[PDB]
Amino acid sequence: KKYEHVIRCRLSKRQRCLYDDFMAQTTSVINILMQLRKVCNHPNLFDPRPVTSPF
Amino acid sequence: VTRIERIGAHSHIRGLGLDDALEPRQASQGMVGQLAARRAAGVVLEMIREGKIAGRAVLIAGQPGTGKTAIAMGMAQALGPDTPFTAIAGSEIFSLEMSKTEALTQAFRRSIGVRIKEETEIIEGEVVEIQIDRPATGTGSKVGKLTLKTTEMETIYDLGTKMIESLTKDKVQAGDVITIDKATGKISKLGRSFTRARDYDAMGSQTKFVQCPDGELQKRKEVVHTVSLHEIDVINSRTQGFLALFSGDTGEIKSEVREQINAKVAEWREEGKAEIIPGVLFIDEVHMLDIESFSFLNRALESDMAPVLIMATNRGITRIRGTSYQSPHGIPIDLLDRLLIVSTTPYSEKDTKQILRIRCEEEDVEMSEDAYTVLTRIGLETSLRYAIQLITAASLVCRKRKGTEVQVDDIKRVYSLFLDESRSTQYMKEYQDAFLFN
Amino acid sequence: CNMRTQFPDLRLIQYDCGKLQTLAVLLRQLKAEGHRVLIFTQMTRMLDVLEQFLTYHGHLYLRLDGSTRVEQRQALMERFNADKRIFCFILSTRSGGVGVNLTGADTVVFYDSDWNPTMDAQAQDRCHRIGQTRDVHIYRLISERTVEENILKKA
Amino acid sequence: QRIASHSHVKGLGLDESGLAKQAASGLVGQENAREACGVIVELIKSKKMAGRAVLLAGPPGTGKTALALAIAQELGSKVPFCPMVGSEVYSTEIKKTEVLMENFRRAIGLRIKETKEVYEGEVTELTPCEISHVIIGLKTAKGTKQLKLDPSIFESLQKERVEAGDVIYIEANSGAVKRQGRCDTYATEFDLEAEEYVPLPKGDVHKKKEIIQDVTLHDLDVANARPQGGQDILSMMGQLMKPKKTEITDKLRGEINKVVNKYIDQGIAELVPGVLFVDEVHMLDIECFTYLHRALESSIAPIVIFASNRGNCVIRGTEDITSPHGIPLDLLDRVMIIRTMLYTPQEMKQIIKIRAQTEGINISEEALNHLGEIGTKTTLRYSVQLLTPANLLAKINGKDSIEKEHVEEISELFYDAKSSAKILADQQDKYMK
Ligand SMILES: Nc1ncnc2c1ncn2[C@@H]1O[C@H](COP(=O)(O)OP(=O)(O)O)[C@@H](O)[C@H]1O
Ligand SMILES: Nc1ncnc2c1ncn2[C@@H]1O[C@H](COP(=O)(O)OP(=O)(O)O)[C@@H](O)[C@H]1O
Ligand SMILES: [Mg+2]
Repeated sequence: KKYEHVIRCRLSKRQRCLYDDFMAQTTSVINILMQLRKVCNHPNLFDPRPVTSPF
Repeated sequence: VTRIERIGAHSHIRGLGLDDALEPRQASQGMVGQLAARRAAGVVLEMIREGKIAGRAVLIAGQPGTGKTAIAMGMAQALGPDTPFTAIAGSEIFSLEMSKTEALTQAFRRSIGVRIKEETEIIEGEVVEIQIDRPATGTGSKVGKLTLKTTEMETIYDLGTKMIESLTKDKVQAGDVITIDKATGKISKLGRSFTRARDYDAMGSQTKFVQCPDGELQKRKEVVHTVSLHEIDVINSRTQGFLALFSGDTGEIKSEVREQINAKVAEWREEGKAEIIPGVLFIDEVHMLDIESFSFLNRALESDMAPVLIMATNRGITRIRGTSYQSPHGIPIDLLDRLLIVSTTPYSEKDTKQILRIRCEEEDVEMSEDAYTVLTRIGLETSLRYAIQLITAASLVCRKRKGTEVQVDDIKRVYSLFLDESRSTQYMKEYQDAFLFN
Repeated sequence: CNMRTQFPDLRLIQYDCGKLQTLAVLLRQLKAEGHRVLIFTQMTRMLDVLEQFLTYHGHLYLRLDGSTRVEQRQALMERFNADKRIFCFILSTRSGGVGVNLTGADTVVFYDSDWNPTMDAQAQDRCHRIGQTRDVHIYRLISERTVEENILKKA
Repeated sequence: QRIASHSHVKGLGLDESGLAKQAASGLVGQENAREACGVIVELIKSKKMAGRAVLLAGPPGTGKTALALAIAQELGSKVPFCPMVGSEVYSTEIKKTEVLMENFRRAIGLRIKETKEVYEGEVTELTPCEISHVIIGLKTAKGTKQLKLDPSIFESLQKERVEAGDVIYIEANSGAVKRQGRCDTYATEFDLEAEEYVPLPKGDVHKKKEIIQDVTLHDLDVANARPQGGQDILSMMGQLMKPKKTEITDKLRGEINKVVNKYIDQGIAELVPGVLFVDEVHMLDIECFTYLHRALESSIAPIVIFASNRGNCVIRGTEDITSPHGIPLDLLDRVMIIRTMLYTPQEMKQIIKIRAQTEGINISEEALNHLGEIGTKTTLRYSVQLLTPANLLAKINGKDSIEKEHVEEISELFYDAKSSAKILADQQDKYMK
């Protein structure tokens, strides 16, 4: 036999900020759709947290 | 056998002795009387435990011998070791290695604890068999195999080169109950499940065994690391900071380092990596601080990393050190406006007798009722500390004459042998010319 | 070294994505109960982030990202079916063809949902096919109040 | 987040015309002072004048530090704001004038563009080349590259114990080599290896990243006065043998000024003049004020805000010279004085309500009136500080709000400065000294 489960997950603060920024940039729909999918996947797909070093 | 900690001045104080409503009991946890001051101390203790308001200052003011330091020690004992409690004297901030402001900053940041909680995979088991094969000559790859056992499991592990080196360094043998952390590879031996072979010589007396661990082999355990802000500052100031944590010799830490550390701790708190554990800094005899130290306190209490500050002073209207200004408690009015003051009232006869009884119970001294009455009269006439000292003195005198209970005669003997301040001053007046100056 | 350069904490990878936390919980439960997991995602960069997360958490994994050579695919399949240590097998839904026989696992986790339910069905049948002797559980992760709810509704 | 003394101050509460709203951004009164501080904020944002000094003068409790922090909040986190207390110039390591100069340079910030060169990949070959250089081969998910690196980098790699199969990070600018772990592909070979595994890098072997760095002039001065960038034995020796601060010379500061001007001309740097704040200025001595004369007359200096609550007081370091704020008249001639006034009871009630809201405390109208009455006598600070204990009392008694009985009980438990002074005066013979 097989069973199917659907699990709901919440967004982090960075994910929420990126999603809101893109939804504000909405006002093409396909590009916004892809960016929102990437945000929901992981914000590191856009820019990783920097490695900080002295100047 | 006597531990390093013995019967001191405040050894009988186990807490403030309050109930759920912060109502002070008459005699509980060593504290007797001082009901209003103990209630205020309990309110302050609840404020400390909540840990939400930074830079709160409380001043315990009263006559000498009224229990200011007793209340501070009761607060410290009621807080518990989880919350930092830095107790220093006012004179300690005057240092030849660092500025007064630097010493005050270090005192503040020793009273804030940073706690990091992480989960790690842990292997704890009894070593059954360990085999290590190494090349006879020259550099080569060591190959090994390790068998670990619990009450319900037994797994054979193939070992890598670095784990082989770690096991060799730790000298792990069969029957040793060892703990292995998978990430760091650290191995800690915690006992032997059984003895080694008897036929071996020069082995020494075998110690007691340790029962084999139960449950699964690879568990997951929570590791908690707690340091203060001062420790972080010291280990980040310079490479030798870890040694400066023990030798002192920290110098003056740059403000840039402290600002960076504050920012990083805030980031950890926002990200849930670390929790901040605000504590208390207790400056006993705060009147020894000068005007510059008070001015620094004024603005240093306005930071969000500041702990709760508790001061004790027995000064009235006194000159502020470093100035020619008379102020209440020896403290400038600008700092006195930033703090709540807790007054301690003098003790009555029954409170004095109860304190003497608690002290005798702490020192394991048996005393008669008449001796208690005489000692209470002396304590009321002279001071509480003199009666407290005469407790032990009379105990020793009674033990010298092969007695069991301290009588009035022993108290009279120690009253004759040892003098208080008043009688000493009288006898010095009687022979004023013999003493050197004035 | 610590005073000379600072790298982002590997913990912050999971902290920045709720999906990663939920998947960590699910994978810990699955490893506790003694199962093997297939993780399907539409993006190879998501495969990289999953590699980082799994290596941080200690889950051994194999990878087939659709750019691997064909001769390596059969070797990876045989290794995964033969090796019991490999906890997870991250895969891309659009890749693998139909010739992959992943009956070794018993759990499939869809990191993100495809617009076409046929691709998800093929990903499931990669493990639910004939000759498989364990119950198969399918876990789908969806972000609340996001586009993924629309994707699931369309599917 | 813990609640501090100024946590409610979010801005100056000014309108578009520069006038001060009565209650806004956590500020209740001081409309004239707030308008003056808005003018000062515009001056700081202009980035044209140098060494302009402002003195916030008034009795304690009149929100001088609140106004300074409001200026800081109005400027933003980009503009440097260095808060210092007058007692901090008395260091046992460097002279007081050096401390003042260091805080002056700390107030001037510099946003500089930098490019980072990164070598990141799994090590496949580590071949020494006889002083012995190293030839290294790095592979990623995108390709492979062979590099020849300096002997210092080889020594760093040896110190990191980098061997074939390890994932490493090299920063070409600083020569900083970090070994991150054994590659994930080898995590199955053994069962107990005592290693931390790391995935293969998914970019290129050689990367260039451009980032914005926030630094100050003081940071450059320190980096050039106690150097630690050479990674040689002499730098370690100097760090270990001479850890104390030093009196940085004017020559080093001139060289750093030239370097920063060259950077700005190249277009890769932006200057943020920033603000220095000295809170307890009266704690400075006459030497510090005399130095501050010339320091403020400098064309490099930032905008300095001073605060003082002293009246006609003797200047520290002098025998009996008395000046209006503890500040010699020469320095007072170089400052713009902002006057803060005492608060009316209505303003006291407003501030108490704002602080109660900030601390998450519900207070009844009767309790609020009683606490404002308590603050009319005693001080505003004392009245504000009774909020948390009263909340704790209400919580103990099971009430979710503060009533007048709780305020009365707290005021009975805790004395103020005047009540304690009365007690001390009544019992002067019993207290020490
Ligand atoms: N209320 C009290 N209950 C119990 N012991 C007390 C109390 N007050 C004072 N003592 C004891 O009396 C001794 C002297 O009191 P102390 O707190 O040193 O006075 P001060 O406030 O002048 O420092 C201490 O050993 C203390 O334990
Ligand atoms: N105008 C105001 N509005 C709101 N709160 C104020 C105001 N002025 C002062 N306060 C509060 O009163 C307290 C005293 O302010 P502070 O700046 O320390 O006084 P001063 O600097 O004059 O000694 C601070 O906690 C501050 O938050
Ligand atoms: Mg004391």
